[PDB]
Amino acid sequence: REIHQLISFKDVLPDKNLLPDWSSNKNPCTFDGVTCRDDKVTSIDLSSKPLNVGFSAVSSSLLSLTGLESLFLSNSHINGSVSGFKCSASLTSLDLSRNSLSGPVTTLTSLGSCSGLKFLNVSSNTLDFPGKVSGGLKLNSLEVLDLSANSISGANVVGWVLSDGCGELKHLAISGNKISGDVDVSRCVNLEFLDVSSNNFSTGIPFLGDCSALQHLDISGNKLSGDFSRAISTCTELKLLNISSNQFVGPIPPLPLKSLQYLSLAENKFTGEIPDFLSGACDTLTGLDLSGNHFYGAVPPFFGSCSLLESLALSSNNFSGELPMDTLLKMRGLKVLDLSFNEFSGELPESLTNLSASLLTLDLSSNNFSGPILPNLCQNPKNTLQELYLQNNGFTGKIPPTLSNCSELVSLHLSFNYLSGTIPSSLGSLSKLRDLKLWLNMLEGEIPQELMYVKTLETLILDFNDLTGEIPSGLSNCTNLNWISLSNNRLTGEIPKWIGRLENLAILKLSNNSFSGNIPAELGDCRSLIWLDLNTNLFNGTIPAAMFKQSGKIAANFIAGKRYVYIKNDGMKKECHGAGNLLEFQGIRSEQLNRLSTRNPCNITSRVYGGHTSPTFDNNGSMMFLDMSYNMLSGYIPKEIGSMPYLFILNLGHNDISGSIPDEVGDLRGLNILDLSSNKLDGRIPQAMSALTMLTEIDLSNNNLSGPIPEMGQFETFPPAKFLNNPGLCGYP
Amino acid sequence: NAEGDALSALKNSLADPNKVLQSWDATLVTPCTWFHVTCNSDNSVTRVDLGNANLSGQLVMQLGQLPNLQYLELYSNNITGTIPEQLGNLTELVSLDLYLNNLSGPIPSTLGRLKKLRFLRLNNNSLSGEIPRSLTAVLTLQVLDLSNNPLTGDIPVNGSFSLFTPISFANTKLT
Ligand SMILES: CC(C)[C@H](C)[C@@H](O)[C@H](O)[C@@H](C)[C@H]1CC[C@H]2[C@@H]3COC(=O)[C@H]4C[C@H](O)[C@H](O)C[C@]4(C)[C@H]3CC[C@]12C
Ligand SMILES: *[C@@H]1O[C@H](CO)[C@@H](O[C@@H]2O[C@H](CO)[C@@H](O)[C@H](O)[C@H]2NC(C)=O)[C@H](O)[C@H]1NC(C)=O
Ligand SMILES: *[C@@H]1O[C@H](CO)[C@@H](O[C@@H]2O[C@H](CO)[C@@H](O)[C@H](O)[C@H]2NC(C)=O)[C@H](O)[C@H]1NC(C)=O
Ligand SMILES: *[C@@H]1O[C@H](CO)[C@@H](O)[C@H](O)[C@H]1NC(C)=O
Repeated sequence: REIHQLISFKDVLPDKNLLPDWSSNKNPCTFDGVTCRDDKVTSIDLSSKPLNVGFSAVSSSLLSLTGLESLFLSNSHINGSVSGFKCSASLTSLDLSRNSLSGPVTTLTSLGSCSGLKFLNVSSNTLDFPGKVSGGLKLNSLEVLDLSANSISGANVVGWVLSDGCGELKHLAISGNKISGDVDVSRCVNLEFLDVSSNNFSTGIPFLGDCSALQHLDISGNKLSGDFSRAISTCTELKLLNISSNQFVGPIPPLPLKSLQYLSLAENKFTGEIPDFLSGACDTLTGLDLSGNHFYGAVPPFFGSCSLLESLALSSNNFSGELPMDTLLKMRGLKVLDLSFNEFSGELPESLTNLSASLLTLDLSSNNFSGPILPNLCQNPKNTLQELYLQNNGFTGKIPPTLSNCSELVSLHLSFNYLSGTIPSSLGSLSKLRDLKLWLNMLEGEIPQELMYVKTLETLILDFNDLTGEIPSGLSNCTNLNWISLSNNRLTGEIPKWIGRLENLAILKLSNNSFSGNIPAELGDCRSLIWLDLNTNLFNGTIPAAMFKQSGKIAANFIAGKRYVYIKNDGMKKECHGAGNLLEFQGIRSEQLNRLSTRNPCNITSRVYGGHTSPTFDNNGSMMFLDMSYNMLSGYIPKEIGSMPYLFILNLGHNDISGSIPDEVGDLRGLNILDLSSNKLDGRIPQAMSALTMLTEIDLSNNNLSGPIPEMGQFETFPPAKFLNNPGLCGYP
Repeated sequence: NAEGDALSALKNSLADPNKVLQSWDATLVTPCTWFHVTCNSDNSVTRVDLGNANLSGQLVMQLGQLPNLQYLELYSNNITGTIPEQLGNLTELVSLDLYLNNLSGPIPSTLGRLKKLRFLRLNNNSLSGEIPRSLTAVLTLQVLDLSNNPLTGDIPVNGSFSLFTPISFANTKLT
């Protein structure tokens, strides 16, 4: 009978090829995902099998299994909306999450026909709660419910879920929705876990009541403020308290310390000195986040007692005084220390060479530290340091090559310092190294060829240094290079015709240098490449047609997540070139950006765009940015330059580019900024260029251009200056 | 700022299937960094160009909050709804392009308040009502193309409309 339900399911798969070991002859138990207990089937798990079918399919077939205790469909691409269905009193668990499920959330009430079901996780789907809040969920036999990261918007929806009463509910998670207003779990006396993160609660700070059982409270990521201390005082039973990303103000309040292990008060309005009373919480306290608040003074020494604290992060506060080594050696718990964005001062303790052995990640960036980088830092044979963030500090003198002695180092960021003399060739030996960021320093000489023995090297950011000489060729051995930013150097030579070999290269920025000679057509071989900023240079040649060849097949999702700035070119200064500067900023501070002033002429009177890198497409996209401005680059701009759907900015300015603008230039739909200005281009501006409906900027100025301006479309919104100096042009608009 | 608040209210009333408004960031200080939104040297909004975003939705009242807004192009979308009279509270303005939409209801008389307005295309929509005699008022308007939506009530010549061909009327159920 049962078997036949299981093949009855198999039918609906489109896509019959999944569940191949499911066949009528065999005994159901031998089936993929099918688990039996005494030769009867208690559970099916199809997880991460692309079922691509309706929910009501699944339930008609499976949920009717006499005796089935659980079903796991998570990430099955289960489609549809959850209806009433006949269901057995033995199915106690359902994982429908990482799915496509739709409708009102009220759909879920139907599951009341499944009488034994204590476990539901629907998270990461589309459920919304469209009209207005009342009725109930009326699923009260539930110990665990996870509705998180769905499409739900409302208020007292938390009240709605718990409405028919919560008594046996241990675990409740509604995160990553828009739910708002009041939370009361006060009735729920078994409740060990409440996750309300990433929501709209601006008002009620939850009412936990007795709080007898609660070990996990995540109220992070709301507009929530108000007195939380008094709220949570009833517990002392609690393992995690996450109140981060909220509106909380004031001194760190009395909060229960007995079982507290993780505590993040991070990213709030909290002011004051890290309190003594915190204290005995060191018994456990395996991690602490006070970062992003108003705190000052220095790391209170009692922090030597948490030998259980793996990671202390104090980043972005007023903390001052020199680097508290006295405390820092005492906690042999410590793994990551984040001191970033603070007023810590002084030279770099010798006395610190030890951390370098214990520590995974040392983040000292954006502080006042001076003198050089301890050559002796990595002298321990023991040394584990994965992540060294010394960027944005006052460190003088050469990069210690002895630093290679840190052999676990993946990310080395020395940037925004005063470091002089050359780049250690030494660094070539860091065999696990991925991110290397040296930009805005006084480093000179050549870009060390040895960097080739790094087979994991992903980032390379050299900007605003004196580095001379060509591109090291050995880099063609770096398979994982994605973001190469060499801008603002004296670098010579050409683009490597091998550059097209790096499947992963995404952002290549060669601005302000002397790099010369033709634009390599092999550039069209790079599946990942979305940002090409060649501006202010000595390049020869004509834009090749092969250059775009890959557009439309493009996947850039690797480069995604890296933090940056864009400084947009004011244009108001004669001297300043390009469309704009895309700079790596991680842990470099915003307000120290003027430290750039003397190297880059541009106004920081500008608007600085910025945030974490996110390509607007996953797969089958196009080159997102191209600036070839200010070169001797010349000739016919190919028809193929139309082949870039996702291209945001095109600046071909100040060149000898000649001939006429191809009609296809109308098909760059995602083009917001078009600058062909200051060229030898002639002829007429095709009215098919009306098609750029997102354009906020045009400059066609300084050409042999003739004819009328094509008014229908965005063109009329553009001040006539931007068409100036085309004697043969028919328009003003 | 109140401006980011406003445009936010728009990102809500709107529906953004091509995710053009994604970059609009409600925590941000100003919405000056948003995509397609732009500002002056003083960090107030001078533009919003969502024009042809495949974006659907209703326009919204908070849209009146952008007093330095000049060019606003909501044009060539699936936008439904009426044209909010606080659109008139946007005193500076140049171009108003609602053209090529499904916007329903009266062409608001409050546009009589935008003296700087140099462009009006209420063109190609479905609108219902008079024209105001208050758009005779403005006199700048080097173009008004409102066509293709049913109005009548008359075709004004109070005369600021003196400067317009009827090519500007095309099917108004007019006169
Ligand atoms: C995908 C990566 C390469 C990239 C860093 C990416 O994540 C990044 O967020 C991109 C898409 C943004 C950051 C800076 C942006 C540009 C900043 O420059 C500007 O001129 C603005 C103004 C205006 O709003 C335009 O519509 C967008 C426009 C022209 C932006 C277009 C999109 C960007 C280029
Ligand atoms: C609900 O299911 C989701 C997705 O199946 C679970 O989220 C994953 O769980 C693993 C283990 O916690 C984590 O490593 C990931 O961070 C989670 N991914 C997601 C969706 O963020 C979630 O744990 C489930 N919740 C319950 C109560 O079972
Ligand atoms: C405390 O809460 C914050 C915010 O809800 C958590 O932050 C997020 O962690 C995930 C990684 O799984 C990131 O993708 C998010 O971007 C983070 N947000 C922030 C604050 O930047 C934080 O992890 C929580 N702490 C713990 C350990 O539970
Ligand atoms: C490139 O480098 C020099 C060195 O300062 C700088 O002065 C010049 O302005 C830079 N060129 C551009 C366009 O920034």
